[PDB]
Amino acid sequence: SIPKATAKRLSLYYRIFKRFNTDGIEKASSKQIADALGIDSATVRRDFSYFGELGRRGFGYDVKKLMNFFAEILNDHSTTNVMLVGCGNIGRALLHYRFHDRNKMQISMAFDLDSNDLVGKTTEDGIPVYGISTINDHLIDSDIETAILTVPSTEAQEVADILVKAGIKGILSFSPVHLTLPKDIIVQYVDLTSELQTLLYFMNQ
Amino acid sequence: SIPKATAKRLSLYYRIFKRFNTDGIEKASSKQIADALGIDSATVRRDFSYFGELGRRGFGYDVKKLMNFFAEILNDHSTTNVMLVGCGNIGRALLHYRFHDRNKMQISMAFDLDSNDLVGKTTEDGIPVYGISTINDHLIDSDIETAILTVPSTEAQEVADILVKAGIKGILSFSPVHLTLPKDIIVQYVDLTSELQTLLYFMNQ
DNA sequence: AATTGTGAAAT
DNA sequence: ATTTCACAAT
DNA sequence: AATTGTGAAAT
DNA sequence: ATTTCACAAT
Ligand SMILES: NC(=O)c1ccc[n+]([C@@H]2O[C@H](COP(=O)([O-])OP(=O)(O)OC[C@H]3O[C@@H](n4cnc5c(N)ncnc54)[C@H](O)[C@@H]3O)[C@@H](O)[C@H]2O)c1
Ligand SMILES: NC(=O)c1ccc[n+]([C@@H]2O[C@H](COP(=O)([O-])OP(=O)(O)OC[C@H]3O[C@@H](n4cnc5c(N)ncnc54)[C@H](O)[C@@H]3O)[C@@H](O)[C@H]2O)c1
Ligand SMILES: [Mg+2]
Ligand SMILES: [Mg+2]
Repeated sequence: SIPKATAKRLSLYYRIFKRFNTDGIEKASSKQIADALGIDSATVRRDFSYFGELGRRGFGYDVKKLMNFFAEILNDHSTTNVMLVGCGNIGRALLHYRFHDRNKMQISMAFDLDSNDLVGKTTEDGIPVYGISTINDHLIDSDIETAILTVPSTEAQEVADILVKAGIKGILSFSPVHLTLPKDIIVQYVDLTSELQTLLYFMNQ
Repeated sequence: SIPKATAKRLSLYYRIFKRFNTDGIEKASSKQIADALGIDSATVRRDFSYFGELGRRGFGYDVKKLMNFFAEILNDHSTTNVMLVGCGNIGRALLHYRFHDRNKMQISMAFDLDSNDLVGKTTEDGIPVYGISTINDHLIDSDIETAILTVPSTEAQEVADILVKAGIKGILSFSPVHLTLPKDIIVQYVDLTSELQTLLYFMNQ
């Protein structure tokens, strides 16, 4: 919430309260939440307590009340449109994933080089693909200010600048390259090679 | 190294020293490394100092000496064979990524349901795909004890147990589901929806 | 009413 | 900065 | 030889 | 537990 460590769990808590809600479970204790998340229960309680007093003593937490509270925190009572740039290996994995079946996000358009064979067409799921040179045109009346960036590493900086210039305010980047961009622009990195190589480091200790 | 925070950066440092080495840069200061990584230089120095005294005062760090030192720490003077289970959206993104062009890892085989149409064939890059029921057979003389797990969430636990039973010691899992497995088995999670939704949380604060 | 919310300690 | 302990409050 | 390695403080 | 300060050592 305030604390970065807690803010990184919010999405994990929301999923769990949703899963309980689907499974017909109406109450959950912080021990049950801790165990489904693989963390300690004291962190769940300290996490929730930044948002006020959400449980009751001796009972636990009302699953629906918490599912809905977290949806509000996560802005999941409104729809967020995202774009994806770079329709290549990971690009396409994401494009075909129905984010919107579980949360109120969706990739509503994608971009690639103007010469890509997918430009001018749609995804099997109806997501239109356009040339990167037209980004300014399509960004009008999309409500998009968030980009998924899945272009080659050597092009990440150059394409990040195009996105920012064109109005993008937040980037999830799969390139392992620190983007130099103004500090108001939020950048979250996913680094798959580093994740795999770090797994191997832990296995060898 | 000892400290978890530092161990999670090792892979990031290795890449940077490799990149410098490719770019013909022979020396690097902790400020230059900090700036390419987007962190503070005091953490770079404190990070490196867990491994001893790797630089020299007034100079910085010898890029080749550090590239090679990190390759040793990361076990990158030997080849690690990985398997991938679940040849679906993210599965395939990974299968087509040449991990071995940059590090000494490779996905040397994959698995899917026995009825999948890819079973019995190879990847465009020569990676053979087999039925999950044959996992014990193929795990013989592969040197594989690491799995990438990219099956649906509802099947993650059931397939994680098959992998462990069959000899797998480390799992990188893309399912957002805490796997319950013995504590000697190292599990690293990647959670793409939570990463995207957390980006959006940061953008709205 | 069996489990929360939170100071204080530990890391 | 973050986790975990530990217990009076309900 | 301009920058490291590290106690001490801050978080 | 982790980061960042800040400075004597080279
Ligand atoms: N695929 C993986 O599993 C994997 C693994 C580790 C890291 N990564 C990283 O993720 C990034 C992308 O990976 P990938 O394998 O999907 O790469 P890819 O080459 O398969 O996809 C890149 C896409 O971006 C497009 N592109 C290039 N320049 C562009 C531009 N100026 N504007 C718009 N689009 C442009 C390309 O045409 C291509 O479709 C890389 O930084 C890579 O290092 C991917
Ligand atoms: N694709 C994405 O961008 C994305 C985004 C967010 C989360 N995820 C998560 O990653 C996981 C996989 O995603 P996906 O979209 O690639 O799913 P997918 O359904 O596209 O792929 C799953 C694959 O696993 C195979 N499979 C099923 N049971 C199996 C078994 N018992 N043994 C071996 N293989 C089996 C399926 O045949 C299929 O090929 C899910 O947990 C999903 O929530 C993916
Ligand atoms: Mg990489
Ligand atoms: Mg998910």
